Amino acid sequence: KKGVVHGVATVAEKTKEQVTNVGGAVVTGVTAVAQKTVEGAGSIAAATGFVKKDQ
Amino acid sequence: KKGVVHGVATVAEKTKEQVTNVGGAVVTGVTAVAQKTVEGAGSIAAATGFVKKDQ
Amino acid sequence: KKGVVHGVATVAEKTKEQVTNVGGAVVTGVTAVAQKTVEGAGSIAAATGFVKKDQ
Amino acid sequence: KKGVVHGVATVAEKTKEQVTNVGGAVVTGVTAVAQKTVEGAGSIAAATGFVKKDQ
Amino acid sequence: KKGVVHGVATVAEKTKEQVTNVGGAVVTGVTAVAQKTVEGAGSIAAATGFVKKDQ
Amino acid sequence: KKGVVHGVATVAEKTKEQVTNVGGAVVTGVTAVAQKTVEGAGSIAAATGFVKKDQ
Amino acid sequence: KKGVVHGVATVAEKTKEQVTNVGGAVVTGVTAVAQKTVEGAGSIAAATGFVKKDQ
Amino acid sequence: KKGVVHGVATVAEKTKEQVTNVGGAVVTGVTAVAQKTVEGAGSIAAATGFVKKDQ
Amino acid sequence: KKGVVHGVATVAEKTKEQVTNVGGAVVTGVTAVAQKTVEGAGSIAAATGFVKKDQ
Amino acid sequence: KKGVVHGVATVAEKTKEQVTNVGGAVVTGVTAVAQKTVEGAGSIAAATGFVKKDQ
Ligand SMILES: CNc1ccc(C#C/C=C/c2nc3ccc(O)cc3s2)cn1
Ligand SMILES: CNc1ccc(C#C/C=C/c2nc3ccc(O)cc3s2)cn1
Ligand SMILES: CNc1ccc(C#C/C=C/c2nc3ccc(O)cc3s2)cn1
Ligand SMILES: CNc1ccc(C#C/C=C/c2nc3ccc(O)cc3s2)cn1
Ligand SMILES: CNc1ccc(C#C/C=C/c2nc3ccc(O)cc3s2)cn1
Ligand SMILES: CNc1ccc(C#C/C=C/c2nc3ccc(O)cc3s2)cn1
Ligand SMILES: CNc1ccc(C#C/C=C/c2nc3ccc(O)cc3s2)cn1
Ligand SMILES: CNc1ccc(C#C/C=C/c2nc3ccc(O)cc3s2)cn1
Ligand SMILES: CNc1ccc(C#C/C=C/c2nc3ccc(O)cc3s2)cn1
Ligand SMILES: CNc1ccc(C#C/C=C/c2nc3ccc(O)cc3s2)cn1
Ligand SMILES: CNc1ccc(C#C/C=C/c2nc3ccc(O)cc3s2)cn1
Ligand SMILES: CNc1ccc(C#C/C=C/c2nc3ccc(O)cc3s2)cn1
Ligand SMILES: CNc1ccc(C#C/C=C/c2nc3ccc(O)cc3s2)cn1
Ligand SMILES: CNc1ccc(C#C/C=C/c2nc3ccc(O)cc3s2)cn1
Ligand SMILES: CNc1ccc(C#C/C=C/c2nc3ccc(O)cc3s2)cn1
Ligand SMILES: CNc1ccc(C#C/C=C/c2nc3ccc(O)cc3s2)cn1
Ligand SMILES: CNc1ccc(C#C/C=C/c2nc3ccc(O)cc3s2)cn1
Ligand SMILES: CNc1ccc(C#C/C=C/c2nc3ccc(O)cc3s2)cn1
Ligand SMILES: CNc1ccc(C#C/C=C/c2nc3ccc(O)cc3s2)cn1
Ligand SMILES: CNc1ccc(C#C/C=C/c2nc3ccc(O)cc3s2)cn1
Repeated sequence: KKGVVHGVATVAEKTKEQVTNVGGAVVTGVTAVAQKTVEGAGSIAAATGFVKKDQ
Repeated sequence: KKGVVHGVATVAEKTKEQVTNVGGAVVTGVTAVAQKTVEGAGSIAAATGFVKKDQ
Repeated sequence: KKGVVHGVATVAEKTKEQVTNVGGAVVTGVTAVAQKTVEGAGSIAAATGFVKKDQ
Repeated sequence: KKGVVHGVATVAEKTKEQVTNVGGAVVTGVTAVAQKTVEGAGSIAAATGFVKKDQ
Repeated sequence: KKGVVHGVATVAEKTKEQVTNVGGAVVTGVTAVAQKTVEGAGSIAAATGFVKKDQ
Repeated sequence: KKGVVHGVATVAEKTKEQVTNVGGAVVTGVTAVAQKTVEGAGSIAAATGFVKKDQ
Repeated sequence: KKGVVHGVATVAEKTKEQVTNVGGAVVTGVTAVAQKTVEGAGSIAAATGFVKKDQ
Repeated sequence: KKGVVHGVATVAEKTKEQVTNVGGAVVTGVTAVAQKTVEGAGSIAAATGFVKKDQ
Repeated sequence: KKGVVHGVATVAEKTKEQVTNVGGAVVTGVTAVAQKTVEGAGSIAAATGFVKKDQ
Repeated sequence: KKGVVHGVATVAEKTKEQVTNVGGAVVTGVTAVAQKTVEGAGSIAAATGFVKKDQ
């Protein structure tokens, strides 16, 4: 076989899960957050996949 | 087989799940948030997939 | 087989779920948010798939 | 088989769900939000798929 | 076989999970956060995959 | 002060919410159920406050 | 002060929430159920407060 | 002060929450269930407060 | 002070939370269940407070 | 002071939390369950407070 990509690719066979991202956010997984009190200014309480590039 | 992509591709066979994103947000997964009190200015309480690029 | 894409494609066979996004938001998954009090100015309380690019 | 796309495509066979988006928003999934009080100026309380590009 | 990529690629066969990211965040895994009180200004309470590049 | 009750009482001051029940059902709280398919014979799908005393 | 009860009482001061139950069910709290498919005969899918005393 | 109870009482001062139960079920707390597929005959999927006394 | 109870009592002062139960179930706490697939006959998947006295 | 109980009592002062139980189940605490697949016949997957007295 032959393949040429510029990116971003994701090429496969017999594949149970696939995610391609440029951005941005993708949530595909099981996630449970239980929480009782959030205070403070300002605290990232429960972050799973996170990116902060403030300018 | 032969394939040429510019991106972003996601090419496969026999594949249970697929996500392609440029952006942007995609939520495809099970997610449960239970929460009782959020305060503060300003706190990211429960973030799963998150991207902040303020300018 | 043969395939040429410019992107963004999502090409497959025998595939249970598919999402293609450029944007933008796509919500296809099970999601439960239970919440009791949100305060503060301004706090992202419960974000699942999120993108903030304010200029 | 043969396929040439400019994007955004989503090509498949035997496929239970499909979403193609350029925009924009698509909501196809089960979603339950229960909520008791939202305050503050201005806090994104419960966001599932979200994109904010204010200029 | 032959392959030439510019990156970022992810090329495979017989592959159970795949993630390609440029960004950005991708959450595909099981995650449980249980939490009782978050205070302080400002403390990253529970971060799993995290990136902070404030300027 | 003095108080004598036989029950069921609920005596208070400065009190935001009150429920007294003998029975019977009382629903006073925020509740959101989103649901896509219920089958089976016979399965309690989503029960919040529930009591079954069949004889 | 003086108090004599037979039960069930609930006596208080300065009290934000109160529930008295003999029965029976009382739902006063925030509750979110999101659900996609329930099958089987017969499975209690999502039960929060539950009591089964079949005879 | 003086108090004589037969039960079940709940006597207090300056008290934020109160529950008295004989039964029966009382749900006063924040609860989020997100769920994607329930099968089997018969499986208690997600039970929070639960009592089964079948005879 | 003086107190005589038969039970079940719960007597206090300056008390943030109170639960009295004979039964029966009481759910007053924050709870998040996220779940993707339940099978089998019959498996208690996610039980928090649970009592099974089948005869 | 003087106190005589038959049980079950719970007598206190200046007390943040109280639970009295005869039964039965009481859930007052923060709890997060995230789960991806449950199989088998029949396996207690995730049990927090649990009692099984089948006869
Ligand atoms: C009797 N039970 C009680 C009594 C008090 C409390 C409480 C509280 C939180 C207080 C906070 N103050 C600030 C001030 C500045 C800031 O940036 C963040 C915070 S959070 C809970 N239970
Ligand atoms: C002022 N600040 C900024 C911020 C971001 C940028 C940018 C950019 C370009 C992003 C691209 N992504 C892809 C993905 C796939 C593909 O095939 C081609 C491209 S080009 C410029 N200035
Ligand atoms: C008797 N039970 C009670 C009594 C009080 C409370 C409470 C509270 C929260 C107070 C806050 N103050 C500020 C001030 C500034 C700011 O930026 C954020 C916050 S949050 C809960 N239960
Ligand atoms: C002022 N700030 C900004 C911010 C963003 C940008 C930008 C951009 C371009 C994004 C593109 N995405 C794709 C995706 C697929 C494809 O085949 C071609 C392209 S080109 C410029 N200035
Ligand atoms: C007796 N039970 C009670 C009594 C009081 C309360 C409460 C409260 C919240 C107070 C807040 N103050 C500010 C001030 C500034 C700001 O930016 C945000 C906030 S939130 C709850 N239960
Ligand atoms: C709706 N408008 C707004 C306004 C502001 C925001 C925000 C934010 C996040 C601020 C953070 N600061 C710190 C400092 C130190 C550290 O280690 C981690 C962090 S995260 C979101 N939306
Ligand atoms: C109209 N219908 C269709 C049908 C098929 C297609 C397609 C395609 C792309 C196939 C590729 N295969 C490989 C293999 C290896 C590699 O490194 C890169 C690539 S890209 C589009 N439209
Ligand atoms: C002032 N700020 C901004 C912000 C965004 C932009 C932009 C843009 C272009 C987006 C494109 N998306 C696609 C997707 C598929 C495709 O085949 C071609 C294209 S071109 C410019 N200025
Ligand atoms: C001032 N700000 C902005 C904001 C957005 C834009 C833009 C744009 C173009 C979007 C396109 N989408 C598609 C999708 C499919 C396709 O085949 C061709 C195209 S071109 C410009 N200025
Ligand atoms: C009687 N039970 C109680 C009594 C008090 C409390 C409490 C508390 C938290 C206080 C905080 N103060 C600050 C001040 C500045 C800051 O940046 C962060 C924080 S968090 C809990 N239980
Ligand atoms: C055949 N099966 C059953 C089932 C239930 C019963 C029963 C009963 C009695 C329940 C009572 N509750 C209260 C509550 C308060 C009070 O002051 C007095 C009473 S007496 C009998 N047979
Ligand atoms: C109508 N209003 C009221 C007012 C008060 C009451 C009451 C009461 C019970 C108080 C007790 N104190 C103690 C102290 C020590 C000990 O070992 C056992 C006990 S029992 C009922 N109804
Ligand atoms: C055949 N099976 C069953 C099942 C249940 C029963 C029973 C019973 C009695 C329950 C009572 N609860 C209270 C609560 C408060 C109070 O002051 C007095 C009473 S008496 C009998 N047979
Ligand atoms: C192509 N996508 C598909 C195809 C099939 C299905 C499905 C299904 C469920 C089948 C069941 N059979 C039984 C039999 C007996 C019983 O007691 C309970 C059940 S539930 C979902 N998506
Ligand atoms: C609507 N009707 C019905 C009918 C049946 C049921 C039931 C049930 C539970 C059965 C269990 N068996 C086992 C065996 C072994 C073990 O370790 C744990 C458990 S839990 C509920 N509702
Ligand atoms: C056939 N099986 C069963 C099952 C249960 C029973 C029973 C019973 C009695 C329960 C009581 N609870 C309270 C609570 C408070 C109080 O002050 C007095 C009482 S008496 C009998 N037979
Ligand atoms: C192609 N995607 C697919 C294909 C098939 C399925 C499925 C399924 C479930 C099958 C079950 N069979 C039984 C039989 C007896 C019983 O008591 C319970 C169950 S549950 C999901 N996705
Ligand atoms: C056939 N199987 C069974 C099963 C259970 C029983 C039983 C019983 C009695 C339970 C009681 N609880 C309390 C709690 C407080 C109090 O002040 C008095 C009592 S008496 C009998 N037979
Ligand atoms: C291609 N993707 C697929 C294919 C198949 C499946 C599946 C499945 C579950 C099968 C079960 N069979 C039984 C039989 C008896 C019983 O008591 C419980 C169960 S659960 C998921 N994804
Ligand atoms: C291609 N991806 C796949 C393929 C297959 C599966 C699977 C599975 C589970 C099979 C089970 N069989 C039994 C039989 C009896 C019993 O009591 C419990 C169970 S659970 C997941 N992913």
